[PDB]
Amino acid sequence: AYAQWVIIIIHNVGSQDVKIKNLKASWGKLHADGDKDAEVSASNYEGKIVKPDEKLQINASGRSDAAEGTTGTFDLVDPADGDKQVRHFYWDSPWGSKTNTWTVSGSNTKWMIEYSGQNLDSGALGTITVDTLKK
Amino acid sequence: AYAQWVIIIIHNVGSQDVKIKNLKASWGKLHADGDKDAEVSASNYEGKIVKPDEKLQINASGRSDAAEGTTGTFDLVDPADGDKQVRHFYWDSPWGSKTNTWTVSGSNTKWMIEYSGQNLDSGALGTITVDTLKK
Amino acid sequence: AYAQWVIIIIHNVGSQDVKIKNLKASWGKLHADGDKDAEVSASNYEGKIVKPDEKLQINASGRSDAAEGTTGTFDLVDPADGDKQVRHFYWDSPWGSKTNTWTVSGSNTKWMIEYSGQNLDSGALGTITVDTLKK
Amino acid sequence: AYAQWVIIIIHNVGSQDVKIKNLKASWGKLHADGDKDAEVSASNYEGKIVKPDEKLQINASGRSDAAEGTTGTFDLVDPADGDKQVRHFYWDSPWGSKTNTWTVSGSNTKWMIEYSGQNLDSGALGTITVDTLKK
Amino acid sequence: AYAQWVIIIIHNVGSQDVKIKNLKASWGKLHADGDKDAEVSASNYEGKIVKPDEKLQINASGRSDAAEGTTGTFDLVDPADGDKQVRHFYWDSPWGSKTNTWTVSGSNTKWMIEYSGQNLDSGALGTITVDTLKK
Amino acid sequence: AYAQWVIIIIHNVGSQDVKIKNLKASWGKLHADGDKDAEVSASNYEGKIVKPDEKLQINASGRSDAAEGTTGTFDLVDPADGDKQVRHFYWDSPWGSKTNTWTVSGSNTKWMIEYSGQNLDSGALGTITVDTLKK
Amino acid sequence: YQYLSTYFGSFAHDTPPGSTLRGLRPDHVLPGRYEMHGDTISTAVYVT
Repeated sequence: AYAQWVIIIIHNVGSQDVKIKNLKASWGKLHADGDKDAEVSASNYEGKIVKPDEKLQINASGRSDAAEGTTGTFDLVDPADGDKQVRHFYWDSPWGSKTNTWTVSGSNTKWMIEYSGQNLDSGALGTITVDTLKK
Repeated sequence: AYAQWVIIIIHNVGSQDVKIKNLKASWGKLHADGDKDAEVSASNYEGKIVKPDEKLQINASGRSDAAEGTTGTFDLVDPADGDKQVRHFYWDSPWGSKTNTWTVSGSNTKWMIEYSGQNLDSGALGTITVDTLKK
Repeated sequence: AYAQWVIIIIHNVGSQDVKIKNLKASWGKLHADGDKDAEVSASNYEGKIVKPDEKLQINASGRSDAAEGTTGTFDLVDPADGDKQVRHFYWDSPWGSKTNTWTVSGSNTKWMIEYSGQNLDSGALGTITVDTLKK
Repeated sequence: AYAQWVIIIIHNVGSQDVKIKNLKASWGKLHADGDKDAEVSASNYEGKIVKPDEKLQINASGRSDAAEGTTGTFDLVDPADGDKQVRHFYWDSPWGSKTNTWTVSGSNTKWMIEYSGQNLDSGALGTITVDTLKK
Repeated sequence: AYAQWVIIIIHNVGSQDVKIKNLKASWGKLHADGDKDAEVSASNYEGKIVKPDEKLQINASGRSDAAEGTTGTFDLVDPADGDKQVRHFYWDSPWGSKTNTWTVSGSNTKWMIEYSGQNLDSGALGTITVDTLKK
Repeated sequence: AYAQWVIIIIHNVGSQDVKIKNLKASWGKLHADGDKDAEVSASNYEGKIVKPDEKLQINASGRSDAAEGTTGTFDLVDPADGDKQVRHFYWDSPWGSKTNTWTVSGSNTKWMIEYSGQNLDSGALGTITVDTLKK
Repeated sequence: YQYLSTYFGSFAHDTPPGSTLRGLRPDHVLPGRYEMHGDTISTAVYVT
């Protein structure tokens, strides 16, 4: 359903480029800003570089009025060192459960990543803002 | 009902204090972050001073399983100008009507207020970040 | 029921104090080590300071033959930073559902928390050692 | 049954090699980490040397849903003096009894052995961590 | 029943004090030496200090003609090390089950404990001499 | 019956040899240590010398499940003076009476004999330890 | 008294190099600042 939705805002608070890779929604669909009807392919975001001091928004939502949440993953990768992983992000806003999942796995000591705004209790996964900073 | 909820994050990006006044939840209830069960009173935020660079979170939602949504109002005022009104904020996430409502009124010209993150189509109102600054 | 149980061993490997807060067993009961009959109150651990190199054990389990499992939450906070939250811990070993749950949330970046030993497939949740360190 | 299980973690807290010998499970079966279905022969551990400052894990469990616990023995032996015994370890997590057995017999004044985490009251035998150190 | 009885003779062969704690007869009753009728309270031994070369006798047995056996537990602890536990002793001479039980648990390494004289096949548990020494 | 039993431990606390003579069980049978089924003839102990600083154990018990106790005698004799008597020991743990008998008769001023652990009230005769000393 | 480092090995009371390791009177030392190394607690070492 559209009631299962998530907004992921990648905000570069540093001065080095960061790339988005392997963006894939296994359940649900990526869509446009403020428009859950305008589906957009993952190619619009995969390979994109979030320049420092600007934000990139990824909107995911379940199929219209369906019994399906939205589940997806992407990598944030530093292009300055041959596209090594910074962190692996996984989100899951299911339709038939209360516990939403927002996992940031991986290790990269040269990068610091913060995130806020997620809701894991019940309902939608909300607007998660992720501040990325290369030290 | 808990399906209708709203989070308001007032962020005083400016360099002078801003005060909350007349906070009132006409429908639903306020609560502590992460716990819709832990109801809180409006007095916990009434008259509070948001210092520069400080963030203040107000969480509202419907009651336990009731057919009510949530609705409330408050004011941002300037403590340094005789509590002159800066802005008037109204939020409404109804349970019956699908469309939500987030309205900011006022005409104070020595202030900049920028609100973002609201959802108006269907479901909960969501998380709204309100950046405040005094010119 | 006693078949569902959990042991949590907080080990402050770091060099600065860490405080327990908001310890609450919503289901089942806490008890003294080695004696599930000897129930203990949450106040015996609330506000306790885990000094560096000190180990603190919290034992929870279901009640006497009841169909309940066990479930609880607590917080690690930093006494040296105005009780700023370090982490939020949630444990659940249900009697009905087979799968257990051990969740650690939070975004404190000047702390390292490492938990190991939990069992999530079936049976009791087990023993979980949580090594804490402040950067 | 799988409810009868034991994890034995040999952790070398010294600076001399220690060997595992005569590992034998009379009842139950040795299995993989976090996988009670992947049975492993005792040859995977017999004769292995636990290098200082690293841990070796032995997982034993009863037959699937059977009326059988897990009973076994092994020797820890110092290879520096012609494979003499350090200690003899015996574990018994039966299915038709409450009292689990964890016996560390033998004598070797040149070695100090500590162990913790066992449960002898009822249920599984738990995760026993054994710290070994040659003096 | 008086047919089930146990005598425990703690003998501090070492040169430093050892303290009794948590003495508890869950079944049967304690009594004065040579007189099973002369019941005594656990407080007569709780917290007692066994000086070096001193011997302390604890006599337990079933009640008057009751079908109960006897069962109890206590702890030896080190008064010079903040009452750190030395050993945990459990005794059981059941009236119904033929086999008795005498269990000594603990992992204190700066102490030597040697118990002898128990009978485990049938009848009363007997007399058990427990020589204690601190390294 | 096996319920009627006695253990006699001769412990040389001196520095001179002592001999056991005329060991004879009129009722019951001598048996092995911890094995009431392994009957042993009196020739195994008669004429034996208990070297200083070591213990010799004599186990007597009634016939299996019979209406017969265990009654016996022996001499402790000093071999240094032509096998003169030190003391004459008589034990009686009857099946059809409550009063057990443990008599140490005879006179030898050059020897000091202590004994402890006997029970004369009811039941078995217990484990009697006899410390022998030559002055 | 205090000593400035942890021992990486087995401390030998009576043989070198452990026989010559010494601690200092408290007035000889002042508190320092750590400098951590290693990604994990199992391999975390401070450089005072």
